[PDB]
Order: sequence, then C-alpha cells, then structure tokens
Amino acid sequence: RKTYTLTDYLKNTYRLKLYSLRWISDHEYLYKQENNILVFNAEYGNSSVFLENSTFDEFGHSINDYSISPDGQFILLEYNYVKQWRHSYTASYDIYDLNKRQLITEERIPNNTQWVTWSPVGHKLAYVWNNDIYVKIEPNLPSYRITWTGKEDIIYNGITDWVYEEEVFSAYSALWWSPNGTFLAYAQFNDTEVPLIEYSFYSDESLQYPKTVRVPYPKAGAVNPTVKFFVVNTDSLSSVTNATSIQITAPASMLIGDHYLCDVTWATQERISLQWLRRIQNYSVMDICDYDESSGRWNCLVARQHIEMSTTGWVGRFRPSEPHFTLDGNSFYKIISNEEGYRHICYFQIDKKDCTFITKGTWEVIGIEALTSDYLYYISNEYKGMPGGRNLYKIQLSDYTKVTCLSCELNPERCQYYSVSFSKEAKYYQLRCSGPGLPLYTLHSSVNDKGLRVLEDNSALDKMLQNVQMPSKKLDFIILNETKFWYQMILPPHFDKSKKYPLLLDVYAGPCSQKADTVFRLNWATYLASTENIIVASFDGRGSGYQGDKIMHAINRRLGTFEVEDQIEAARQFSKMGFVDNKRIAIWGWSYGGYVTSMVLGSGSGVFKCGIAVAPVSRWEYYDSVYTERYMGLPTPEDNLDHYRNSTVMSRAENFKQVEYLLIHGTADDNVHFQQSAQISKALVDVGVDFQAMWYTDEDHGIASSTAHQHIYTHMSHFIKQCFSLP
Amino acid sequence: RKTYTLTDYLKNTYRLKLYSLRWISDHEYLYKQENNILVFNAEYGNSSVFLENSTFDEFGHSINDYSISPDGQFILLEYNYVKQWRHSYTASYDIYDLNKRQLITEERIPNNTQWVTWSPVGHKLAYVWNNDIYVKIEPNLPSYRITWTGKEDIIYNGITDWVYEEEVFSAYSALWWSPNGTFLAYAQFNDTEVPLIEYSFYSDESLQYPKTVRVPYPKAGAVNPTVKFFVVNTDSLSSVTNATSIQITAPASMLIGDHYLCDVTWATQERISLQWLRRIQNYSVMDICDYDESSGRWNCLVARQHIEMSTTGWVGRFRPSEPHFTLDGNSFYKIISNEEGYRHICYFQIDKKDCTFITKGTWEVIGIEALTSDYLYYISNEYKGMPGGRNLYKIQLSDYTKVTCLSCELNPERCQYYSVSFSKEAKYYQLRCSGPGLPLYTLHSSVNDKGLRVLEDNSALDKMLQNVQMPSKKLDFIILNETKFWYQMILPPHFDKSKKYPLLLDVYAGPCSQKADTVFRLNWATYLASTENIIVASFDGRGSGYQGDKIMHAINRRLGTFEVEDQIEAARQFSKMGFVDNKRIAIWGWSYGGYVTSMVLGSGSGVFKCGIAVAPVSRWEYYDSVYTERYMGLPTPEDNLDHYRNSTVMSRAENFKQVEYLLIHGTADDNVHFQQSAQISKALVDVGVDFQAMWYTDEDHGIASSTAHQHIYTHMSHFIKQCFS
Ligand SMILES: CC(C)(C)OC[C@H]1C(=O)NCCN1C(=O)C[C@H](N)Cc1cc(F)c(F)cc1F
Ligand SMILES: CC(C)(C)OC[C@H]1C(=O)NCCN1C(=O)C[C@H](N)Cc1cc(F)c(F)cc1F
Repeated sequence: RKTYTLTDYLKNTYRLKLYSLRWISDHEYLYKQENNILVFNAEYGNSSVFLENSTFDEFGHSINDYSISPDGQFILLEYNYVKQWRHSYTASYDIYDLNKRQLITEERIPNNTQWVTWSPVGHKLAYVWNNDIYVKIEPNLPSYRITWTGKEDIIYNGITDWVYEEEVFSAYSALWWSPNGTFLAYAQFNDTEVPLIEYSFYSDESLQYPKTVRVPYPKAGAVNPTVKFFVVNTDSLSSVTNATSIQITAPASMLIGDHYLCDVTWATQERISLQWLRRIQNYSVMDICDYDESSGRWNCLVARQHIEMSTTGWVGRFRPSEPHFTLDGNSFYKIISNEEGYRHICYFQIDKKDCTFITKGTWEVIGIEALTSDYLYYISNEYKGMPGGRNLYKIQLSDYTKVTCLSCELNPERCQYYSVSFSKEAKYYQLRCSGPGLPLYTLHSSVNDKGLRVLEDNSALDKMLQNVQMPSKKLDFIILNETKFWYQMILPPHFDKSKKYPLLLDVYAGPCSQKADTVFRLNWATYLASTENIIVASFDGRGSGYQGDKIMHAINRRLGTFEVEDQIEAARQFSKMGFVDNKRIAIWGWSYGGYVTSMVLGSGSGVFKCGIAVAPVSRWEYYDSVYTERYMGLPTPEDNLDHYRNSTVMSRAENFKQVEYLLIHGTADDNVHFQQSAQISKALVDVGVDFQAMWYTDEDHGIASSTAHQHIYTHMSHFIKQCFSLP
Repeated sequence: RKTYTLTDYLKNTYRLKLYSLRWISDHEYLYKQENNILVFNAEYGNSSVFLENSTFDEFGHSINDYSISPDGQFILLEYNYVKQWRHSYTASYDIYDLNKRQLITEERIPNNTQWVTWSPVGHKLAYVWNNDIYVKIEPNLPSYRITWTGKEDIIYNGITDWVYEEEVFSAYSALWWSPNGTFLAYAQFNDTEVPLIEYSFYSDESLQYPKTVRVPYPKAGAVNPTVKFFVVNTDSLSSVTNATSIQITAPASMLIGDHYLCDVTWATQERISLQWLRRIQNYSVMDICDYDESSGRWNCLVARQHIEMSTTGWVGRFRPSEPHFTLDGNSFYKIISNEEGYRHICYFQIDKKDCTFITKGTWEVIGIEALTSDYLYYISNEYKGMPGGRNLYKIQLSDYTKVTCLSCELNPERCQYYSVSFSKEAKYYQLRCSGPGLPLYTLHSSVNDKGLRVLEDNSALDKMLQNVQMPSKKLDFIILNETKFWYQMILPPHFDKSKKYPLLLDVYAGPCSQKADTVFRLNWATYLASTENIIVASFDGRGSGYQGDKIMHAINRRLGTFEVEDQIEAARQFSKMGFVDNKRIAIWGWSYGGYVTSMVLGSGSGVFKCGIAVAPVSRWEYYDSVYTERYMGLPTPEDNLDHYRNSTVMSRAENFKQVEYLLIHGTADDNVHFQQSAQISKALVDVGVDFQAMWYTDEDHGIASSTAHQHIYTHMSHFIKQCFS
C-alpha cells in the first residue's frame, strides 16, 4: 500500500537482480555467487568453485575487479581504482599465479599503469605506462618497451586522448592484439597543437591551493589530434633488441585533409581491417591489409578498399559500422544505410565493391551479435513494428529468406527488449530481457535454440513490489505530417483520465537517441509518478535513431531546431489528450537534454511553467569537434557558422522571464565544461532575469558521487514539487 | 506617500550630492562642474575656470581622471582605464602642457602604465611600467630608468603585490617622494616562491576556451613575499649611466625572520621614517633614517628606533599608525594604544624612547588630520561617549588642557559623524557631515574657526525625501558581561512598538569593524524597512573597534568565536523585545560577514530561520596571510593550528539541517576565492543538507557589475520575502 518514495530510489531499496557472466570457452562461463568466482557448464548447469572468496582477503587492498588470462593460468587483480573519464581510469595491478597460488612479486606491473590487457590466447600481457606501450611474454619476466615517444598530454601510445575515448572508440584502449596474440596493433595520437581545457579542482578541504586540471580538448573547429597506426610482432621480442613497429598509413583519400581512425578489426591471423573517417564525417574508407610473409610489411590493396559515404548527412549512427568477417576472412557482414534510409546487414566480398543486403524493411538492425558457418545472429526492432523493442533474430546464410526470431515469443507480455551474450563459438547464448516486465535471464543452446534454464527471474523483487503502488508505462505514438512519432508515459498508479495530472517532459533528444522504449526502469521518474502523481513523458522526435535516415538526418547541420520544436509540439499533443493540467507542464533534461530543455524554456512558447537543466550545452562551439562537427560541420562563415550562433541558449535569455529555471552543473565536468553553464547564467544576468542555480564541487558530467547524486535529485524534487504546488 | 522601493536602490533614484574637492594651494581648491573644472578662492568663494571641457573633446579618447601638477603648469590625463584589484589598475596617459596649450607628443608615457605620480612640488614625474620605475625631470624629455629587475608576477618595483595592496598599504603605489621631490623612495617586492591562486575566467561568450587567472597569493602559513627598500636621488640622473639607488635595510630585530614594510613617512628633506612589522604582527620597529652628505648613504641610528608592541594581540588597528613629524623633524605625534588599551596621540622625541600622551579617556582618537606649530587637528569618538560618532578636535600643542571641538556644536541634530579635508598648510578645512541627517559640506578658516560658507546641504534631496515613507534609525546599546555593546536598527516607517516585525541581522563583525554608527545610508536595508516592513539590525560585539583593545583584542587567536556568539546573543535579546517576531529572524553578511553568517547558521542556536552568505570565508587557511595571521598566528601545531581547524564552517555543515541557507559567490573572486564557497557546498552535500546556491560568472569580491549588482539584490530579496512570507 506504500508508494515508491524518493528514499526508495536514493537508498536503492528495490534492486534489479542481474546475472553478469564471462564466457571462457564455448561451453563454460564465470560467475560470482558469494564473492566466489564460479565456473559453470552451460550444457548441464552444474558449476564448481574456481576461486574461493577468502583467497584475497589477505591481500590488504580492496580489489575493484579481476581479469583471468584466457589460458586460465593467471589472474590480474586491479585495486586503487580511480576514475578518469567515461571509460578511462587509473589503478594498481597485481598478477596472481594460479599454477602456484601466489602473487607475482618479481617485475610487478608499474604503478600508475593507464591500461592493461591480456592476449586473446595464452597469457601474454600488454600495458600502457606513461603513454608508452610495454609487453610481457611471461607475467614475472621483465617487460619489453614498444614505444618511446610517449609524452604526457602530447603523445598517446596504446591509449586514446579525450575525444577519441569519448566520441570515436568509446573506450580508453587503443591496443588490438591479433587473434592468436602474434601481432599487437596500436594507434598513436598526437595532441601537440590541441588546445587545453582548464578548470579548477578543489579536492579535499585540506588542500590549501585549488588544483588546475588541464586536458587536451579539441572544441568545434579547433585543431584536432593527429593519428598514426602501427603493428608490431610480439614473437620477435625474444631476440628483441629494439623491435620494429611497422606503420600502416591511411589511404590517399584521407591524407588530403584532417581525418580520423574510426575502426580496427582483425579478420584473420595476418589480415587487419582499418576504417578511416574524414573530418567532414560523410566519407569513410575501409582498408583491408594483409601481412607480407617475406617483406615483413603490411600491404592494403586498392581493390580491397571499401567506401561508405552519405549524401544527406553523416555516415553511420555515431560512427561507421564495424565489419564481421567470416572464418576465412575473405568476406564480411556490415550494417549500412540502404537506398531507403534504413540500416540493414549487407554482405561484402573482400574483393568486390558492391555488397548484397540480406535484411530489409521499414526497420533497422541494431547490431550483429554472432557469425557462424550456418547462421548470423542480429538484434533488430522489426517485431510488431516497434522501434523501441529489441529481439534476437537468426538469418540463414544459404537462404536469406529463412529468418527466425529467437526471443519474440519467449514471453511476449513480460519481455520485449533483449540483449544477448554468445559463447566462444556461438554454441550457447544468454538472453537478457529488460522490459517491459522485470528483467529475465535465460541460457540457450544454439543447436535448436531451446531454453536450457532460467538464470535469474527477479522473483524476489517481484514479491517486494507487490505491496507497493507502482506506476504503469504506456508506449504509443502520434502522427505528425504522416509520420509515426513514438512516445512513452510513466503513469501514476490508479491512473484516471477523468482527472488532470501534472506533466514532466523528460527530454534528451540527441542525434540517433531513443527515449521511448520497452525497458523497465526504477529511477526518479518512478518516484515522481508513484508518490507525487506526476506523468513523466518522453518523446522521440526528428533526429532520433532506429527509424530511418529520413528522421535521424532531419536535424543535420540544424541542431536545436526540429528536435526542440518536436518536444514543444509533443506537449501540445499531450495536453489535448484530456488528462494533462495545462498550467502544470514541466520539462527537464541532462547533458543534451539540458540543452534542449534550455532552448525550449527560452522559446517563448508559453507551454511550460518551469524547467531543470543539468549539465547543459550552451553553444556548440564549446563542445568537442568530432561530435559537434559530425552533425554541425565547421563553424566557419563559408560553412555552418550561421547556425552555430543561431542555436545558442544565451541568445534566448530574454524569454526566460516567462518560466522558472533551475540550472545545475558540476564544476569538474570534463565533457560539457562548466563554461557552458557559466555563460548561460551570465547571459540571464545581463538581461536581468531571475533563476535558480546549483553547482556541485568536483562533480563531473555524471554527478554520480553517492552524496551528490542523492543531493541533486533531492534538490530537483523540491523544485518540481513547488512548481506543481504539490505539498 | 510611496515607499523606498528596491528599484529606487538599484536605480539610484535618490542620490546623495557630494562636494569632492582637491586643494590646489593653501587657499584654493579644484572642483568639477559637470563639464569643466573650476578654481575656488577659499577666503571669498569666487571661482575662475581652470580647464574647459572642450580642451579634450577633440582628444579621441574618453577622459577617466585628471591630475594637475603641483605647480599648475602641466595636467596628466588618464584613459584606457582597466581595473585590476581593489586599488590597482592599468591605463594610458597623456601630458598636456599648460604653457604650450597642447599635448606632449614626444617621449610620452607608455601604454599599460601601472602607476603615475607627480612630485610633491614642481612637476617631476615618476611612473611604473612593466614593474620598473621611470622618472621624468621634464614631461617632454626622455625618462630615466631607475630599476631593471621588473618581472611580471615576481618582481615589483614601485608597486605592491596583491597581499601588500590589500592588507598593508591599501594602494598599488609603492613610491614615496621626498617633501620637495629631491629623493624618490620606493619598495621592492619579491613573489618568486609565493604560491599562485588559479581560477578560471570565462570572459565574453565569443571566447571558445576559458582563461586561467594566476595571481601570486600567499595564503595562511604560505611563503610570503620578501621586501627591500630603496632611495634614489632624482636631482642627479645621469643621461649616460644608470641611476644608483641607496638601499635602506630593516633592523636586526626584523631580519631574524619573516617581516613586512608597513609604513613609509618622510620627516624632513633628508630624513625618512620607516616602520617594519614581524610576520607575527605583535612587534613593530620604526626606523628614522637620515641622509649623509659625504657618505651618500642613509643611516638609521639605533638610538632613534621606536618599538611598538602588544601583549594582548596585534599592534595597530590594521597596521601601526603613521607618524606626523614636527617642522624640524625632531619630534612627531602618532596614535598608539595606551597602557589600558585605548588608542590616543603620543608625543614622541626622535632620540627618546618614552612618549607622552596628549589625550586621555575611555575613547579613541580615530586619526590625526593636520599638524601645525601650535595645534594638532584630530578626529575622535569622544563626544557624548558614542563610539559611532566622529567629531573634529584641535588640541593646543603648548597647552594640552586647551582642547576644542570644531564640529560638535555646528549642528548636533543633523551631524554626529565628521570627516575633514585641510588645505595645504591647514589654513582652511572642509567638514564632511555624514549623519544622522543628510550629508552637509561646509568651509571654515583655521585662524578663528569662523565657518565661511555652506558648500553642499542636499536641500534638493531633502525636499524629495519628504514624499517617500522613509525609515528611521535607532542607535542604542545592550549589556553583555557588564559591558556596553552598541547596535542599530533600521525601523520601518510608522514604527509601532506594539506590533511585531520580522528582523534581519546585518552582520560583518570583522576585527576593528563597526556597523553601529550615526552615518546616514540609502542601501538595501532602506528598502527592506520602508517597503517590506523589516527591522534590519546591526550589532557590534567583541572584536569591534574604536572601543579599546579589551573589546577589539577579545577575538585574538580565536576568530569565529566571541564575535559569532555575541551576534547570537544580541539577536536573542532582539527577539524578546515585543516588537520583534522571534519566529521570523534572518541573518545575512558579505565577506567577513558571510563567514559569521555561516558560523551562526551552523551554530545550532535555533534563533535564526534563514540566512544569506555572500563571498564568505569558510576556512582561514584559505585566506591571505597578512590578514589571517594578524589575528590567528600561524596554522602550525606549535602555534595556533588548533583553532584554524575548529573555526571552519564545513565542520558545522551538520547543523544546517534546521535553517534555510542561500550561498552566493563570484567565480572570479580574487580576494575570497570561490574555493571557499565550493568547500561549503561540498560539505553540505556530504551530510545531505539541502540549500540554495548561486554563482556569478567573472564577478569578483564586490560583485559590483551593473547587471550583477541588480541581479543579486533582486535574488536576495525574493529569498528574504519568501522566508518571511
Ligand atoms: C552511454 C552514453 C551516455 C549514451 O554515451 C555513449 C557514447 C558512446 O560511446 N557511443 C554511442 C553514443 N555516445 C555519445 O554520443 C557520447 C556523447 N558525447 C554524449 C553527449 C552528447 C552531448 F550533446 C553532450 F553535451 C554531452 C555528451 F556526453
Ligand atoms: C573598508 C574596505 C573597503 C573593505 O577595505 C578596508 C581595508 C583597508 O584597506 N583598510 C582598513 C581594513 N581593510 C581590510 O581589512 C581588508 C580586508 N581584507 C577586508 C576583508 C576581510 C575578510 F575577512 C575577507 F574574507 C575579505 C576581505 F576583503
């Protein structure tokens, strides 16, 4: 009979059970039960202890994560974890020999190691320390330095700089072992001329003088970092002296101007594919290079080049898709936009220029998951024509007309959103269901796709939620200009359309994003609907993804227009449904959602009463180049400079006199710098409009500190409750 | 019957008229008449035009200020004004020859000049460019370079570094001409090992990348800048060889450790007086250095030293007072605390250690204003025993019993707060009345204290103020430990003592500060009382000044204790007065007042419902050394580190759960760095205390921008009105 309180959300009273496993072979995986690392047999479900939970309570340090070598002879323990950016971090590492049950004390991995990674097979080790690459053949023998140009904030070897980590590779690592560990392919980034973003870091109050953090950050139109690619043979490190790292340059179509390295994928033991991207991200080229046995060099024939361009915007969703090569490495499958604007799987020959689409329709393929000699497993939103749904399909390679869905009918009521984790050779796979019901985990056999057992069904959480007045979720669409636009609402319990509720428009609306899906969540919206009786609505307008290039490319070179206007129009549609209080419609958003929310509140529409903007973008010349230029081009007069200045929130400061505005931003935000919100407030002051503000000391773009997280949602809860007059 | 609204205060609807004049001789002064500049004969009042407005309307630049040479033969023009800190600024200059009736176009003063100043007599010229001193014997001639060690952010010649500008000399200038311009004494500051404070500056929206401001800033206990003093003869600048400066070294009692240069005052033409201060600011020594003809050096005989120390706290109010030498330079008068803690004027002899006080009583002399052969003109708060009053007195140097007050009886109703401006030889003097009535400016003659004419009476403003329901002001005191502590209340119009009002506590409570005076003010408090019917009160507890060292030195080494508790005790007695609603009491403060406000809201007294803190101190280890160590010593375990940690507001974050809190601070605050407010918020987040916050981009400690000033007082008004309903 209780509601879902703010305390329940902040104190995490109702936890979603998970089942995170790590496949070590084609029929075995690892799992943590009572902090004991168990090894399971997928065929029969029985397990055995692989590492006791008391083995490392004598360690003296709180182990943050482990990493077992593929051959099972060693395990890398990382401690003193200190987060850096979204993916990068710094920590200490120790190697534990499993054939001796002892810690490695000789030739320990150096402190301040920036990244560690095992080889795909065996137990080789490559790590980045002081921006240089080292390789250890044995965990206890001395290392072999590979790079020598590594310089702080200038030269990156084996690791990415800020932009590449965030906007290109989505990872800190810039290393790529060959399939059997023979070769080590790495990239080198040079941020010599890249300007530095500078902001104060205050740290603990014991620090007398504030600290100044300086990070190479290429803003829109600024000097980008350069990149070089290398491949070194780690087998020659025995008679190493100074091992030679062979360089692979970019095609001539990329050397004419600024470019990026956007994908690295090995095909065979002696074949690696590289995808390059121009700074004008509408033209990318895949390069397939084979290892020359006699020359010791790498050669990429022009006949094996593959160009992927776009005539109505950028190429790919956030980057050119990654290829999935067959066993022989002479052909690959890749997601690309077809002539109708829908992204499907195309079959490429390593030699032929034209590819053949194996899937088609008014829907898109989210990703390729596994490839065997028989079938290719992919995820898509084809089922019931719902762009917000995810299901695992299986397409027959010998006949593209034989497509079977493996998750559509497992539980259509409870499960409409799926992810999959296949075994080493696609013999088994774990299906991850995340909505609209409670999460469900199941194991399966690829021989006939039978359900072996249920790993986790959240039956414990289901019982707790029975005596709780949980909200309901409606997933539907509206029609704007003969086009379906999907939306979702978190409806308060005992929803009655005879009444009129307050409306909170939860907004992100970033390019190729999706806010209306079938995923089940326990977040701030759950509390606002359950306890405060507030409808939390989300709307996927123009610019959202997984619906075709016609919608996703609608905001190309025009950020802050249709995306913003579609959110305002969505509010008008909701109020015209009967159960929305017109004088109590709010809007809030984080990151890109903060930018859209600010542009909405400064549009003079009069639709919204109040609004919250957390870590918002103010003007796009303040954001990084690779992301901004992808959708906005260059901020030069001969290019899209006119809209760079026409789409700032500062230029709408006057309209903020009609709304109640709350601006929040972390002082240590490395992504969307505090500069952005500092310019918003100063513009509002210059025109004399009052607003509420809140900075968070040393919090970054996530404001994920346990105390800060509880403090921000508490502060936003009061602002929303007072705006709606809710006691 | 309208009230004094917030718009009136933010728009300056009712403006006080002043009479800012600058004496050009012993019987004449300059005065600007909107467009041009006039010259007034003090004896008669007739005025001729000195410089027309059209003389520089063909300039091509905006005139920021004027500076006439002492001989009236040149005029220095200030333009391209760019403010730095409280006093420091950079600008361009152009000299205008009054005989040639045109500008000097040769050997002009370089752009980005840091400080300029004429000699006391004649028309010599000393300026500072790129931290190096230059001197022109003639405006249109090449300038001699005295110093060559000038280096930005490290070596300062003729100018003060940040901490010296703010806490020691209260000015950018580190130059001191001799009485007749023969010698040019200057100080050199070295910030080589002084840590730099770094904070981001965002500038205009066009700037794609924020800038990082870096300022040499010695926080509490950090490496302080070193100082050297020099004197150079300006009558013998060789056009071929460099200038040779004679260095005056500090006494041995100061060279044993860290020390400061806290005063420079010339006695005669060949005698200059220096005052040095140990880093532990309770011991100071004055040197009296005479120039040697043949030797060419300066000698400060040991027998001519004068020690000024304190056993109960620091020496001086904020620094040892300046001396006032006689005509022969063989004796001087200065303000020092007597053996009971009350600061009075002492008659010194150059060669004698003991001095004799010429004033006595349980009151303090605020300052010495003029010195003649037979009279000493000073200001004090002796009249009616009111520490919040200021009156001008003259004491006969031949008979210490013949003391006369020159301003007490002029207008006792309107005027209880006076400042003065004497002429070149103190032949005339202008009295500046500040309250409780409207400001009043009058001219007088020293021969018989006649009182010549009325300069400004604000009669035009008085006429308008009769149409607005203006608030009243109550000056009184309460008893704490059998001691009189004064307070003031801005009472709403038609004040009824049977009706209960919301009360706001306007607090500063810095050492040797005073918020309960007779000064008339038109400020945010005037609006809160006239329009919102809010009693805004101020209280001077232990630590306040002008009442003796027993009250001032009470907070020595214990900052954030008694002055914080006495604010709570006073508000407690305010709440139980019948006309104060004890359920609606707030407290707000700025700078040091924000620290006290934060310490009070976190005290757990439960007396206050809400409070506002603007650019407050949160941890004394964050503020600069000269100010902090003057009242707290060093942040070391063997000294006073115990209270440095006990007097933080972060340690009281837990007690903020029962109060509404508004924290405001400017991002570009070079004085009280934003760091201090960033640690307050972070401490409140760690304990889960909700509060209100508001930063201001690129604003400094004053938040004095036109748009920012209006925005903060508008934001604070909504906060107070909401807290009072
Ligand atoms: C997991 C999330 C959080 C969705 O990021 C994933 C990340 C990725 O690695 N792959 C797919 C997409 N993706 C990005 O687009 C990163 C962007 N920089 C996000 C972003 C956009 C803004 F406008 C902004 F102001 C700030 C931002 F942080
Ligand atoms: C009257 C004004 C215009 C304020 O200057 C007076 C200045 C002067 O030159 N002579 C008299 C005393 N005096 C000072 O004490 C400067 C202080 N640093 C002020 C101050 C104190 C703090 F605790 C703080 F956190 C920040 C601050 F700015």
